[PDB]
Amino acid sequence: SGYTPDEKLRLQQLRELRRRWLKDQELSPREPVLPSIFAFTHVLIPVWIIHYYLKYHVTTKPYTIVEKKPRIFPGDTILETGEVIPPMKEFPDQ
Amino acid sequence: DAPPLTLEGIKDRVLYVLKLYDKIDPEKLSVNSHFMKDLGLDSLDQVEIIMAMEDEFGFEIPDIDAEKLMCPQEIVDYIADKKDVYE
Amino acid sequence: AHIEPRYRQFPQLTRSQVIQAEFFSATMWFWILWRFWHDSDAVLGHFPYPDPSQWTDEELGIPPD
Amino acid sequence: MLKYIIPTMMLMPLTWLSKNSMIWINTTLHSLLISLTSLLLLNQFGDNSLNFSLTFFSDSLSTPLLILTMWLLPLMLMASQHHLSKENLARKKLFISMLILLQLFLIMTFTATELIFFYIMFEATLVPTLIIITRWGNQTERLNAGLYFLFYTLAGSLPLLVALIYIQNTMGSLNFLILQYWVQPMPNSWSNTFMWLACMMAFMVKMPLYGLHLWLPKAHVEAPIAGSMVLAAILLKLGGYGMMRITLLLNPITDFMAYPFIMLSLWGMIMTSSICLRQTDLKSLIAYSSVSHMALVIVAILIQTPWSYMGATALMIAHGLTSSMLFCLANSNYERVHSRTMILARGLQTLLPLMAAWWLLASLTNLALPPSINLIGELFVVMSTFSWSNITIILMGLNMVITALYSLYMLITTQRGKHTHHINNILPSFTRENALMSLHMLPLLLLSLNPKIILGPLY
Amino acid sequence: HAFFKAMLFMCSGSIIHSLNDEQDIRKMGGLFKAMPFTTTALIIGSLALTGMPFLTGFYSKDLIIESANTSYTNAWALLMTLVATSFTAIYSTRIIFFALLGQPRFPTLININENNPFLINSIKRLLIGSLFAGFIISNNIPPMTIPQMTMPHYLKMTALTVTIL
Amino acid sequence: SKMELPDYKQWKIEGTPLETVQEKLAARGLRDPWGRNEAWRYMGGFANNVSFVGALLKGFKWGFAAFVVAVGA
Amino acid sequence: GAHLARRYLGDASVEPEPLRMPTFPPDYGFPERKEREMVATQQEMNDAQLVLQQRDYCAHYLIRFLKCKRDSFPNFLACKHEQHDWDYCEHLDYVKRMKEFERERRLLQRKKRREQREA
Amino acid sequence: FLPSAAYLTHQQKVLQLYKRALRHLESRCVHRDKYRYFACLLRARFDEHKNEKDMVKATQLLREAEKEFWHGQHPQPYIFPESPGGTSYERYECYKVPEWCLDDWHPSEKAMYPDYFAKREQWKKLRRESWEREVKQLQEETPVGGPRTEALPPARKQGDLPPLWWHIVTRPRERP
Amino acid sequence: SFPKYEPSRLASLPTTLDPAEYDISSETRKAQAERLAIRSRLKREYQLQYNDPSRRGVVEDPALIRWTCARSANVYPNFRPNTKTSLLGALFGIGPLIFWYYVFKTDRDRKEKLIQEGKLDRTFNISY
Repeated sequence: SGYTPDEKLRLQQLRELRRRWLKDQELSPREPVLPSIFAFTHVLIPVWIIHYYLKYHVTTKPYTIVEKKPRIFPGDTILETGEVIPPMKEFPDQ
Repeated sequence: DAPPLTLEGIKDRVLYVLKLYDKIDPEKLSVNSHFMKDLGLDSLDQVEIIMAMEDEFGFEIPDIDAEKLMCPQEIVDYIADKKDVYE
Repeated sequence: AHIEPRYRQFPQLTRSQVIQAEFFSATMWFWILWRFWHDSDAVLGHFPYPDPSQWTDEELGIPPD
Repeated sequence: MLKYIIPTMMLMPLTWLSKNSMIWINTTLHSLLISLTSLLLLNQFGDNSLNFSLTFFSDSLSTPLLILTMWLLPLMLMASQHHLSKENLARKKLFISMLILLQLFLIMTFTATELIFFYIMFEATLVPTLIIITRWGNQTERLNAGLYFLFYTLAGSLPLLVALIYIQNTMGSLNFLILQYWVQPMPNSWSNTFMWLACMMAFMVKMPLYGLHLWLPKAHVEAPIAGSMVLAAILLKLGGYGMMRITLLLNPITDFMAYPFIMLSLWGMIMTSSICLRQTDLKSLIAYSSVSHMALVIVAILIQTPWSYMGATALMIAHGLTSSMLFCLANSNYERVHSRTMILARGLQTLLPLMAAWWLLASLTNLALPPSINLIGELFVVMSTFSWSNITIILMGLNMVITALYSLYMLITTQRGKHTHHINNILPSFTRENALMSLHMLPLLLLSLNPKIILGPLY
Repeated sequence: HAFFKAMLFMCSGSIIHSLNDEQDIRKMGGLFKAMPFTTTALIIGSLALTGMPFLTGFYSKDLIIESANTSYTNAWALLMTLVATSFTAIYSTRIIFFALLGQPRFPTLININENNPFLINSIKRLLIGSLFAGFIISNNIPPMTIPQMTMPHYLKMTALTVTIL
Repeated sequence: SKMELPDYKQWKIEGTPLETVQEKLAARGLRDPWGRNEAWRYMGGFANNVSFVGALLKGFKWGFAAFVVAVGA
Repeated sequence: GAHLARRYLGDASVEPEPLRMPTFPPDYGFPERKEREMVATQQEMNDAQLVLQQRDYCAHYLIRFLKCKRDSFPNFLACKHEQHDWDYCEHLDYVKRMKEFERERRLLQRKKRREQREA
Repeated sequence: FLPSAAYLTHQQKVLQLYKRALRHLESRCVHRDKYRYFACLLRARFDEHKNEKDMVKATQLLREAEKEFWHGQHPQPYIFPESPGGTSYERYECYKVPEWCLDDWHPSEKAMYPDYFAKREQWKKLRRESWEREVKQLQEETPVGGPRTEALPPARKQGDLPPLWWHIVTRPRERP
Repeated sequence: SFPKYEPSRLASLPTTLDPAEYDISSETRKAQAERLAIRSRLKREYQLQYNDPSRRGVVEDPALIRWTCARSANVYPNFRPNTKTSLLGALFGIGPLIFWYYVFKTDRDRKEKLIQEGKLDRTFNISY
């Protein structure tokens, strides 16, 4: 139980044609085919354009970008005009 | 992922792992010598041999093709058809 | 240059990859030790978790009879 | 507007008095210059519509659809070769001039003040389309398709004429403004029920709704590409346009008498998206996609929210563009392999390689791509119908799931997995095909940028 | 979790591409000392799983089970999270034992190769982010909740107890 | 090219799980397994492959000392 | 715990059911003891942008920690002992809540069993 | 259900059951040597009654063997990564372009690759040279009116290639 | 040693435990012989019309065409409206439609009654 000689022979001639086809498929004719600027652009030019975009046009838009305020303390004064807050009271029972 | 394959290297590997399996003889074990007709070992251990080649080379061979290997040269034929082992 | 595949044998290595591997295992274990000893003692209870609150009857007050 | 009508008249003898192998460039160039002058229309502002030459006026219900017609004409004029290049000179010129006359009656329909003028130009839109599909259908049931087509559209749209004449001689004239500014609310006796049911039933035929829908898919799949695109996009969105106009009367009864069409429309939407999940014949899926979208449009017009009307006109324009394009891709695949079935032409990722980009882009615009105009329309329809009732959103979302499912099935079955490797006649894709892909998917993305042009007059 | 499993998948798929598309647990047996950079990587991932005390993997899972254990929960949910912590310990132990610390089952003609500057850069910098950067994150978070921090016995020890068992 | 192929008469089983399992199978009464295909799996650069705790032991062999250095520092 | 086990296994009486905690009246086992300092200065509390469910007791310690954590940011492990003190104060706050629950528990226990024994 | 034979014999069926049970015991059993032990135990079970020729008792044992296989099979069998269902299973079927094409190129891009297209021209001439007479006569002379098999005979007669070889010789590399 | 593996509408019965592949009769092997003859002749004409170098179009598969004409438009002849066909038709068409009609009348009447109360939560409900 195995091969029959027709299958053996037909197999062999297909082995030979597969040989020649695949060996033809590897071409090398010794000529197969024949016919910080980055940091500058990517951290200055969109930066320049967007900061040109973020003062003028977008601040002429009135309810544009809004900050959430820094959180003052009783031991803080204010940079803006300069006016102080009385400090936090007695500590005890620690 | 770069395995290189060639004819006589894989003929060496098939012949080597048939030589390593014990209950055959290493004396009369030709490149084209049969399995059932001359070595005399039966069908079941022949399919264990086919299991060894599958477990070595990383692809199952089917039961439609498992009937008809019968000698190491035809095994190298079918594996070279599988991986397209020519230049 | 580069390595070669060998057959049924243990393949050789460069010393660089094994010194980086041992170096990174050592930096892990050194981190977990210096983080465990020098500061905390973190997995423990961090506080004397007390008993039931005082175990004192009528301190906090129970005025039935 | 009359400066937009009269060069379409003069464009008709162009093809007649141009010699052979010279007609093509002339018709293309001149209809594109008409498309520029068409886009020059957009003067509309604020308070009123722009009304002149007393028969004519433009809303923003009419401006974007009119620009859609006067831009979809030259695209189609280019689109319909390679299947009649080998036909004769006489039938070639007759085909082209028939399309031009079809455009003329379309624009006459879209700028109709008087609704009798609207109905005349409505069936004038009908009559050449039959001749186109029946003479160049290139299949064997096209005859029966045209016959079903004309009898459905006429016999539905016939008593609409009688109802409009009754309006004409019980109230006064049929200027749309004097239909407005004068409309008395009509009570709920039975004659008012029949009059509403007459007008709405005529346009239910035209859209179609679910119960009258086999009108369409035979007429789509047995038509040339020109008749198929004009049919789908311009005719169904014309039916929607006409309903948006005529719904301004009979307001205080359509709440009472417009329930059951909502139920028929939604259940037909789910059944239509399910029937286009399992068919063969790739051409038919886009027809049933069109029926799904138009059922959603009908829900949008039966509810009466400005959100609903803005979503309605956006859904109209977007699906006109999308379904017209995807018809053109179906025609390109059928001219590659003369099959019309689906599963024969598998593969096609490898070969025709950047055809895959346009299948992807068209199918995602069908998917409701997340900034697309299709998504904007479907979203505002879903919002308005949720305000109509809090329970309708199951059918809407189930529509969304099945719509995505058949879109993806069309993508990964026709054009995914394996070339069937017994084919060997498919060429690389021509430049004309990629030109038509570009001419479809530039205006949809430009409208995706700034869409506030094309939303409804309830802005 | 993001740093964690990015590092783990990248290491494992590196091993897969190194060993011939097999990707399965069987026929993948012996890999420790087959260069141990990736085996170091994989076991650092699997010890950052379940939160060895106290590392990048500690903070998230252990503060989760603490704050979940000390709240008005559902009395089935906390038990489920506890048992699944035990289960994630045991399959992470299984992936260690079968992948890296077994007697070698994998087919011959072996092409174990990791002389790559790219992959040692990537694995290098992700274990860097998986040893320190969890503490860099967790240290100076803006505290946007109220910590419980007063646990009984066998409720802060329960994390390490469950992972060890 | 070539492979140079470390050949037979070298495996020679001796690896204690395969030897003891051939003992157990001999006590069963077959005495004929496959055999020596896996001596490369059980000897060489393998074979006192580490047990489970050892890869987690692999820290302190160069880490306890640096810890004591940072303690004394 | 075991109180949870008793509340689900034994009687449902002696464990007071939670989140309805004051059932016994106040100043009843107190008599004349309440100060409740609360020196967070509510105006400065609301002018600070602390979250709801953080406007709590010991919040002055939190304000101290936010002051030092703002003022010394790239110092990576400077601010320890203030947040440690806030932890300790909230530990005492949890202790006070535990004292409340067990006060209510022992009141319910001893009161209701004295009452339902002699009645 | 197979090309040459109309059906599979019983010895073939017993053999396929053997290979399936052995494969699933591989998938069941880690560490590979206790696998080797259990595999020889299984081979012993097939040695227990190997030398009997009661064909009806043989197929009785085969039915009980199918039952005992299905009782203890493994859920996810360890299948190789080129098998059906495997991890790849024609992974690069993406990159498998057929070879009837490649000739719908442009003559500039054809002139970029001279020698392969010259040798392809002589391949195509080899195809059209001996397509009609030898191949068609061997397929309309030596088969019966009903062919009754599918293995085609080689061109043992005189000369050129065995019949109908184009899409079988010219299949791609399976790893490009 | 097994519960003998009942099939279902989905759990297909594999070729091992049929047990119809055991009591092989004469017409079984005759059927397999003729079935191989059919597959042989079809692959023979396929490989003849598949390896032709003069072949330009598709191989023009008749059975797919036949099935397309079957599933598409040969549904309607033949058809007679029977008891089964008509009853299943009036169920699958009118049933869910009248169901959705009832649920929409329910929700709309609830909404109209609740806003006729005066207490709808229209605190601000602008985009209607």
